[PDB]
Amino acid sequence: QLAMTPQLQQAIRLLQLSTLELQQELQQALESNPLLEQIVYQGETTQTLQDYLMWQVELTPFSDTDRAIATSIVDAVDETGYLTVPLEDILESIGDEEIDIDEVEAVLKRIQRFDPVGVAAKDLRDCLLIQLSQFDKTTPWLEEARLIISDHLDLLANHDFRTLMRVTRLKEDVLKEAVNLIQSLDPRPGQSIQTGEPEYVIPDVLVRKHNGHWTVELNSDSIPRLQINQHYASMCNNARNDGDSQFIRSNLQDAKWLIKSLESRNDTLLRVSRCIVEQQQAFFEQGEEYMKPMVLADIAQAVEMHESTISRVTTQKYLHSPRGIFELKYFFSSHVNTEGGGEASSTAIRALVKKLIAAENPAKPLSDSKLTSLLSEQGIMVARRTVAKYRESLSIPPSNQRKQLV
Amino acid sequence: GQNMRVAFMPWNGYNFEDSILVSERVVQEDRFTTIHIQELACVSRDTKLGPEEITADIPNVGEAALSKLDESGIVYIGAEVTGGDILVGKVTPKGETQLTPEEKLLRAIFGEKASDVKDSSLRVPNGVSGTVIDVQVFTRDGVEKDKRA
Amino acid sequence: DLRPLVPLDGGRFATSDLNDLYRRVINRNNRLKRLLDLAAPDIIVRNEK
Amino acid sequence: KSDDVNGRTKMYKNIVDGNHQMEPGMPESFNVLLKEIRSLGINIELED
Amino acid sequence: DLLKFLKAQTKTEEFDAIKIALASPDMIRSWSFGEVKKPETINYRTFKPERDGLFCARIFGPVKDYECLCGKYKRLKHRGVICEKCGVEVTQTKVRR
DNA sequence: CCAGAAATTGGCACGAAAATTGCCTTAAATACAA
DNA sequence: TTGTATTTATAGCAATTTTCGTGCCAATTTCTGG
Ligand SMILES: [Zn+2]
Repeated sequence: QLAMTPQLQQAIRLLQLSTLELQQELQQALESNPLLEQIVYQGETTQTLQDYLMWQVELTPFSDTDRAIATSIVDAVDETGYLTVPLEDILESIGDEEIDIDEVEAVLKRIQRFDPVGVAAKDLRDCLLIQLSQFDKTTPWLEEARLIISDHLDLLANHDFRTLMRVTRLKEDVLKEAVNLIQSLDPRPGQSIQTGEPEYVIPDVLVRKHNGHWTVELNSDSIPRLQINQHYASMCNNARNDGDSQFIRSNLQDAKWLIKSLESRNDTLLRVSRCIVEQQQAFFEQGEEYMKPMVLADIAQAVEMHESTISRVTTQKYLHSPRGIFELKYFFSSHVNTEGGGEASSTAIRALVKKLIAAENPAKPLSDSKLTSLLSEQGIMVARRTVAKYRESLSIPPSNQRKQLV
Repeated sequence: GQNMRVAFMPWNGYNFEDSILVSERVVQEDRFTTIHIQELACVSRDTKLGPEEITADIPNVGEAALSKLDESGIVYIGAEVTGGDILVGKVTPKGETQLTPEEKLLRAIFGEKASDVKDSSLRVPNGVSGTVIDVQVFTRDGVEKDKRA
Repeated sequence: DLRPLVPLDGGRFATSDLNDLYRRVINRNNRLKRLLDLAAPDIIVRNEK
Repeated sequence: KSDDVNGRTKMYKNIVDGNHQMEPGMPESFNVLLKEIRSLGINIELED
Repeated sequence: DLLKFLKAQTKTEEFDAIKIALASPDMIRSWSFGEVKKPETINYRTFKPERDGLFCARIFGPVKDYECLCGKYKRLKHRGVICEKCGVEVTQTKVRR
């Protein structure tokens, strides 16, 4: 019953475009239609980690070959201060056949003692050893920490704390102090010099709370619009040639259709946003843990549209709320059952799991079975495997990898 | 101004061409001591990788540098500060959803809080000193207030 | 690098004067190219030129 | 002292090493001026 | 040879006179490294320069030292290499001046 | 102290639900000529 | 008076692909009692 004319397909395709893509398409269509239109600083030089390293290199008594090797080494240093390439790549980049790996090793060791100490380290173990080598021998637990870092670091990252006792032949009193001394170091020596700027996004729709009720409105700073060029439209009448009149009429028709399509897209987006805000009202008042498990079919029934239209509209569009900026698809989620009769959204379950894990006993972290048992007191009835999946999504290590020395 | 006992005479060239000679008692009595007040501002905004947080947990800095901050990450009233001291502690989130084995090792050894977080705290500019006499907090409506507010 | 952008607080990049002039010239040139390719009436191409 | 990028670094390195000598070089503002004049459709260049 | 490569980028141009004249269209084309076709400057989504824009990296040079735009080549061992995907030379970022 | 038992973890599998994507030139309102 | 050409209005259906929670079970870690 729906006739797919090549322009209805163009109107439908306009729904799923973000603001930037829509602006680019509007510009592209604007440069082809004459009747469409749209309604000293220099800066400062900032010093980064590599600039500091090269400044220290230039003031170090290196030879020409050593200076070239140092330049190659400093080139392959990331923001965190770690060497991103093997020394074989540096040797190849030197391009001279008279230099062995030993000279590169010596130059790298000289560079690793620059400021900050531990920069240009091969890995975490090397950085920790470099940092520990600068401590005076009077440190109470220098030797135990050095042994643990040098020999047994994988089982320290596995939070064993029992096999470590057997291999190192220590006790809890000394092992805890050694672990604290290890944790007192700097995992990222290269972050002392920080450079950059956070990146922001421009929301498409703004929701506020006025006069006790939530108001949703399109963001006027980014809403796209076009306009009819009246100068060329005044020439639509006869201009001593029929072809000019036909051209003007066709271009005016296309421009008017495009303006209508843009207005319809904006209206549809506004209505969908209003429906979404009305459906999820507890979230904007009390944050997460109160999300409702709504789907596309829930929104598609309150606006008398189809599920495909709702799916297309909610793609890559952002909503700004007193809580933050969201993707307008973050409000759609799956659900689990409820003992009292109902549904619980997966976002609320993830928030509850995060809150429960964040307030557990460090000596005995909760397992997935314990989390399931705790959740089965509020009437959620979520499976252990689902809890494990949620925890993995939250990027939280398992129970045996969260215990401390207490 | 102030009433000063003054004599009109040359004194060894120390009043040559509009120069003024001042006794030490004027300095000792603090007759020309003045009070100057300066204001500093720290703004926490909303980014794409989550919002910026004003907090006391700056992972890279040491324990001493956070000694003059309260539980909310704000300097105490009456603290003596100098150049480089932290006034308000703020962290800017950095977000990546992929964990390399090196990043997993770092998270396991030093905790996940140190990762995916930057430092953007407010600090006293070099050559500036004084005493913290007033702190004011402005919060957007709908945002939870901290203890200081 | 001789005509840099203005990076300010809030992520705004704005624009410079030379960049604005170049953008206007490029937009006019592209519109003129498209109109010449489409064989538009002379009354419009003269105004575009 | 002002706008010779290599000259500043070389002078600083020589001063730290106790050698009070300089390699003058070319100011960068002159290159900026040359580029700006070339952007006006005028061919200005150094020769020999 | 990296030593000669590093020594050849700090050389001083030798001259004794300044010449001025009119610019031919062929001279202007020989000056350029590419043609600007679009009025975009920054993508505003990846915060990287848009292709064929006023800040394009294929025309004016890399935005980072010895790195192409997509990231296939990243270090000094690939200096002078033109990436086949993005067309950005692997060289210093000062060539944009 | 040892070792078996008990508990924990996550890759793979499964059916249903949910989300995504291609479609190709129609019918009805309305102004105007005969 | 009406038959006919010109302008609006038309953003759903129906396959097809992806994600969901959750069970199965082998591998790995912790525990207990002789
Ligand atoms: Zn590339």
